[PDB]
Amino acid sequence: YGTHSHGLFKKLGIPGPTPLPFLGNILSYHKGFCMFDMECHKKYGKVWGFYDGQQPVLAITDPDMIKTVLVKECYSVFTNRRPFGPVGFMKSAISIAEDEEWKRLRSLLSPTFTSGKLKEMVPIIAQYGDVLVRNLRREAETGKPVTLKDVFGAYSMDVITSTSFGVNIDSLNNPQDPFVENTKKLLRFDFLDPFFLSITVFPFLIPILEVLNICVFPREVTNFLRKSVKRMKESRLEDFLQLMIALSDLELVAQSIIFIFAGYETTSSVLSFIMYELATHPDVQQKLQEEIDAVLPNKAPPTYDTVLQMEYLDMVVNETLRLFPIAMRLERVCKKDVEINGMFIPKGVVVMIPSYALHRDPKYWTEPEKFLPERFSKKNKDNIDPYIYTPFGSGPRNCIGMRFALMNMKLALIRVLQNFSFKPCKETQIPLKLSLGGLLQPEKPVVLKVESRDG
Ligand code: HEM
Ligand SMILES: CC(C)(C(=O)c1cccnc1)c1cccnc1
Repeated sequence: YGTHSHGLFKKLGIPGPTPLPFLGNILSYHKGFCMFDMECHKKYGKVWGFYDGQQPVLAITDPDMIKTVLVKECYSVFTNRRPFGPVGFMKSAISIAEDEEWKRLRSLLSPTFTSGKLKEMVPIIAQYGDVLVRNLRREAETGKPVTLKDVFGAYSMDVITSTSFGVNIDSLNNPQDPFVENTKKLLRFDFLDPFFLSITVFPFLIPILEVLNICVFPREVTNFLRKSVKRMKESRLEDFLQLMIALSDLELVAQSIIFIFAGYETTSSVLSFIMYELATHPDVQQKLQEEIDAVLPNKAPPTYDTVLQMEYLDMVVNETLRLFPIAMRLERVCKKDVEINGMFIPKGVVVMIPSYALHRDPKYWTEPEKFLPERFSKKNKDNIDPYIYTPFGSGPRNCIGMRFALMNMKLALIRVLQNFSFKPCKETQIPLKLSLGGLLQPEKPVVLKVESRDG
């Protein structure tokens, strides 16, 4: 048949686009995720409904409901995310753990992310602020446009190794065949490439793949890491890794893989967006570059706290994310039958939350296409609704590495700005771009001219 749930958002009354027999609505994804989420916002109003193959997906918007699913019933009903491809042992990674397994793993690794262990960690990261700048000499010193994610990938990689395991290398070009090479390969998934597009229409295909040990995390890489943490529990007997020292032994390898997975590519992608918004906005760059020099007496190493008080930095961050919430949705699975401010939702239904849309809904933002931080200064800062600006989600299952991500990103900008300036040039294609893949990302990679500030 192929149309199981296709008559749920007529009969229950929710509006929406109308499915084809086996595909449902996936053909809308040629725009990518965002655009379909917008277009439907305009169209079917404040709540709507659609089918990813025959998985029925319900969008929401009113913050009151958002909160009731994202914070409130959160343990009761609405705890797991949607399952995806064959996951194998990464089944026990915290982002993919469900229900009580998740509750266990959460409050356990929470301690690992407490500020404290973070300020304990900043010195390590600072270290790769210098390394990043030294090797950005030889991109400027060679006066040729500069591909940013190439330089920020190595920075993430460098910070990802050290914080996660201890291994302290300058992958940043240079020693680029140790260990860099597995991590280099842990790339975020494109849920619009033909593999997952298949699996969505063919959910029954997943258990099949399960058996053939086919797994969505490249086994080459998982094997390697699984034996690297082997090597180390041992060696050390005579850092997130050590930090984790019931929590299972071979569960630890799942988390630390996931910590790399989430951290590596998102950090370098956001970072290079920021440096896109400080070209053709040298006016923001200035307020910041100056803001910096004032907190950091002409070149001075950033500290944990020098960071937290730089809240024009903190402003450029938040607005950059406003535009580019890398997880263009938060998405939660309805445990069971439940009603949420008069709207009722049946078991097995995906409750979705169009973050990137919301983050441009002319209702909570104005001239909402504009890069302009002053939304995030006090006087604008705290009028806008927490369940609308959700770039790390909200409620128990938010980004457990939020502060860390933010710490580490700022930490990088400071050392960068406080030495350099970033202006357009050839290929710095000024419109903006934006992939029609299922990853939120440029399309053409952002490349800039980088002129040294006296050096
Ligand atoms: C670039 C900055 C980052 C962004 C925007 C981001 C975004 C997110 C979002 C939106 C979620 C889901 C939130 C929700 O369901 O409400 C999430 C979950 C998660 N993030 Fe991040 N993340 C970032 C950096 C990091 C890094 C550095 C780590 C390293 C530990 C990390 C680890 C995780 C984990 C483990 C989860 C799932 C935890 C759970 O589901 O209980 N993230 N992230
Ligand atoms: C993939 C992962 C782990 C994640 O849990 C996630 C990402 C987007 C939406 N929902 C969940 C993630 C990805 C990027 C940053 N943090 C976490």
